[PDB]
Amino acid sequence: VAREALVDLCRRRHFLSGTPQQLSTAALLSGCHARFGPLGVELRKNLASQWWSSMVVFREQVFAVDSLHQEPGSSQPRDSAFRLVSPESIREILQDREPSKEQLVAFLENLLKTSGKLRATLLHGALEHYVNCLDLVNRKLPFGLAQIGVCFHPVTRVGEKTEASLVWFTPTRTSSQWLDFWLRHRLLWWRKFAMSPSNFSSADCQDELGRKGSKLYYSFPWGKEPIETLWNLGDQELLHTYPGNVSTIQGRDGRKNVVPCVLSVSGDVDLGTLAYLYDSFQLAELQRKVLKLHPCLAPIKVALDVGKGPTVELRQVCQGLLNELLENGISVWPGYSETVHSSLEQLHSKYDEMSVLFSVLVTETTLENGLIQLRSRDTTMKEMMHISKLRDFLVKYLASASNVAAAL
Amino acid sequence: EALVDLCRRRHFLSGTPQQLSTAALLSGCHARFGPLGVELRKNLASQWWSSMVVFREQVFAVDSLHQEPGSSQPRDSAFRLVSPESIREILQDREPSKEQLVAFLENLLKTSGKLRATLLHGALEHYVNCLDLVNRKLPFGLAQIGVCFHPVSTRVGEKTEASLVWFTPTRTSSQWLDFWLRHRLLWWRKFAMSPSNFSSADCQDELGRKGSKLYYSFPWGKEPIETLWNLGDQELLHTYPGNVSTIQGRDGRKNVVPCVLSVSGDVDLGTLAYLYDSFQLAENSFARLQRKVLKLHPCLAPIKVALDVGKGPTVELRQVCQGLLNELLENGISVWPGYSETVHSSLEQLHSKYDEMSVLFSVLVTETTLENGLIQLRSRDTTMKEMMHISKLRDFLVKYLASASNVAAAL
Amino acid sequence: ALDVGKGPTVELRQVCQGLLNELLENGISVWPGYSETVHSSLEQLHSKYDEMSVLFSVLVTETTLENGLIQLRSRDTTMKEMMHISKLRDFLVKYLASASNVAAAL
Amino acid sequence: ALDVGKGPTVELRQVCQGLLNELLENGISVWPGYSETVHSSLEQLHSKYDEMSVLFSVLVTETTLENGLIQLRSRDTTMKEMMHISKLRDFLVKYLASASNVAAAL
DNA sequence: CTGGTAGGCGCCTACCAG
DNA sequence: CTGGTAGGCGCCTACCAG
DNA sequence: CTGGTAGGCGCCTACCAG
DNA sequence: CTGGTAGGCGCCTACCAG
Ligand code: NA
Ligand code: NA
Repeated sequence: VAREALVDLCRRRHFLSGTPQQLSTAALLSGCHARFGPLGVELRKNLASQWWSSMVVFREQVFAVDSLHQEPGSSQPRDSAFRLVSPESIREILQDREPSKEQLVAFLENLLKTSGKLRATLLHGALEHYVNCLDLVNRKLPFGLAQIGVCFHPVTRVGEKTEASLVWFTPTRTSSQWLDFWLRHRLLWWRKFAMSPSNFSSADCQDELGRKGSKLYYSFPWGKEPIETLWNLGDQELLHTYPGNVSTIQGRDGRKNVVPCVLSVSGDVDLGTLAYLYDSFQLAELQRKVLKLHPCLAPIKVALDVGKGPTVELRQVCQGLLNELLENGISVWPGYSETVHSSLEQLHSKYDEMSVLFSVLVTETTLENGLIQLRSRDTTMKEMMHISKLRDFLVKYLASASNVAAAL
Repeated sequence: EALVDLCRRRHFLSGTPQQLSTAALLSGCHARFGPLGVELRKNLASQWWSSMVVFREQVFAVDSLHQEPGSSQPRDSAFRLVSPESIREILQDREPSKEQLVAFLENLLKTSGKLRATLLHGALEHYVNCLDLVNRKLPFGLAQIGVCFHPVSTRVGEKTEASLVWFTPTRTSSQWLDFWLRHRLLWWRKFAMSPSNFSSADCQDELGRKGSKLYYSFPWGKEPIETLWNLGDQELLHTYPGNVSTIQGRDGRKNVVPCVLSVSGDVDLGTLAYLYDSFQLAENSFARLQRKVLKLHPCLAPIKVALDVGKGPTVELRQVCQGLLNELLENGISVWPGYSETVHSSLEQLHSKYDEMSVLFSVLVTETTLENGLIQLRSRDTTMKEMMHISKLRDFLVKYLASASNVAAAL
Repeated sequence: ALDVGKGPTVELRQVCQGLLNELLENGISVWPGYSETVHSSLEQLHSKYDEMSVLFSVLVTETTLENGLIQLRSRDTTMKEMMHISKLRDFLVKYLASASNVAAAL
Repeated sequence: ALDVGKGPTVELRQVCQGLLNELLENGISVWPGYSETVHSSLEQLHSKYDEMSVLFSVLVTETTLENGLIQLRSRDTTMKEMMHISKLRDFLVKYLASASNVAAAL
């Protein structure tokens, strides 16, 4: 009942996309379809932008890495990674010449041995770029490699999920404290944008080899779902990536040459986007459906609309106002450009369901004294302010909101 | 080539020397870019999204999977996605026959999914959902930046594609295609040192559909970096078979089935183009001497400022750099923390490194800075040094990047 | 501003006339410093043009008669640069077109 | 002079507005006749521009929205010509430059 | 305050002959 | 086809209701 | 393993050369 | 100007007995 209204709202306002069968909980968690619509892409884009800011830009010695979605194939038993086969190579044996029974078995056997596979994590990409980045940092430990990309997980169907990975290379001497540092840092990052930060929790975990780690969860209406995993992998994966002389992969821990310990920090950006959508849905006031996404994450910051007055002159004021806001990094919904006229009540409900932070109305009064009508999403309050002050207000509001979360 | 050697030394590119050849870089069979190359491509994708989505009317974002539904097209060369468990279910469960093996390969060629080659179908499948968003008002567009997969003469290569699928009535289809062609070519040239190396040429497909391709003049010859097509309405009807009323748009007051325009650019090859375009053999002083310097456009240069310390108390100097680094980062200015490096470098060694890394400005904090607040500022393009108060550095950089972003908008 | 350096003054000033004519035909104001016959040092000449707000100073020398390279000096940066005399017109029209569009945004 | 013909006035005025901005940025004086709301026949409109000594009259029509062709009328010869709208800027700049170079030879 | 509406008059579409 | 008016069409103000 | 000094280690500033 | 360097003295490492 309540969970059905949110997905219906996100589908109506184009946060999500797909048929009703693809909008179920199990279908959204699998990731077997393009889950997000235009608003959902921009929200995830703002979520990935905030991740990159707090994990790369303002972090010391964290660098970017690019890796292919494909990894070299091998014959490890039960790898489950989908293999990449050329359709011409299959047609090159069924149409070129008449094959034999023994030749067909060798073709399927060579497929499991040589064909590439889709990546499941971004860990291997960072391990393969470790040596190249080691020269960049002058072999000074610690440092990290970060990347945001789509990974592939088996579900007969294939699922795609956007992973935000940070692979931290640290000495074993301080490996436990860096793992604890990132754990507290990642959990504060999820909670600073949340209306109910208590729904984001953490729990320790171990793998088969007893390596200690921790996972982050969000409390969905059906239960907790893991959104981020942190692992203390040690130095096992790094030695297998570079077999041979360890001197080529040894880092400098102050004055000691040590093979570094690898920390894997992997977060689900797609599932986190759904988490904030559930976190933002609240019924307030007479009840109203309003999504209160954090101002740094809300895809649309301001909406421009016209009221009573000369339509040509009013749209010219909106066009110039839209350009000034876009030139200052403020996303604008050009409601004035829509040919379908809407009432203020219908307009306020649409923008509240689209998580639009502020609604602006340009009227004939604006053409006389320059005053526009400003409506807040969170407080429903209307107020009159001069159009020349709108840019500074929105810029300072977004700057203030981004800095309140930093102190938390 | 001295540039590929330079880009590998400064971590614009990555890979062994065998995969750093021309044919290997064009195939895209390996992760080509290093940390600086990723940031350059990221700034190129940001500038693309700004001039193609943000400041364009009725252009919206679209997300699509890397997989497309499989079918039995004979001319389809896209790599297929096969479950490895289904392969072991026929080679290990029971002893198969020849008829069972052929039926397995035939069923996979008809049902197994395939990796996408373009972003066109992803926008076509989201056309109806976005048509309701615009209240059926034509024209509008769907844009997406993602990695596509291309077969290589078997190995498979990956290339980042910046796609814009424009839905417009056929009445104005030819003029919208000409509009985007001029807009894309001006976008490439505004960041280029030699804009004449970016050219355009008309082309046609198998069915005679008119289009245009953009090229960059690499040292070995022109290479296509962007393709524009006037596809008509063929792909849109095959995507939505049935009643055309569900896909009809509003051309002013007339309900018509829109014409599809595809604008796809190669982001990976475009970064290689700007790396070749930025390399020049300038001279810091002809009469005491050439220098290898990459003059990437300020909007594209991955590192805007570099911070280093000079003579003076190292503790106090690094505290000033840390506070200065935070102020620049908080204002969207990328900073290279050269002061945090433990290896000491001379100014000449430091100037050549920052020039090869295309760092726009080099700042040196010295004992003088602790006395009167003056830092040393060096320009990448002119190699000139200047004393400037540290309180004015942020304003100078944000206005320099603002000016640079405004001449390119006027060109 | 156009001036001559070391070399035969007759042939160097003839090159300056053709260069001045090409610049005037493209709307570029030129100070014919080469036509002045009084003795002047480079320090006095640079101080004169910098105080007259001359954007660029060009010097035609015996090198220009051999390979076509002239000496270009910037007012703002005092930086000297060697460029071919045939490319001077393109450099000036692009620099002046850029400055008008830098201030057009502000 | 810029004017609109048969077709959606709103769409045609947007094309004329963008064409006027490109011509003004290249030093070409434009008469924005498209901004007038009162109807005037082509005969009445051409007689006004001839009396105003307007060198060329341009007409943006529905055909311009389809293939980009505009109608160009010369003042001296009263001849109509169809040319692509992207070539109007290059044509006017060279025509004005040619007239100035022919008069310089007199 | 806000939306639904009726109607005068100028702007604009598109008739409709050559 | 093309271009001139005839005439349809939508903007804007004012009144009203809830 | 713990802690208090003994002793090494690196910062800082004058020279010197190119 | 700038880089290479030598050395006095306080900061810091890590000796080395309990
Ligand atoms: Na009509
Ligand atoms: Na010690």
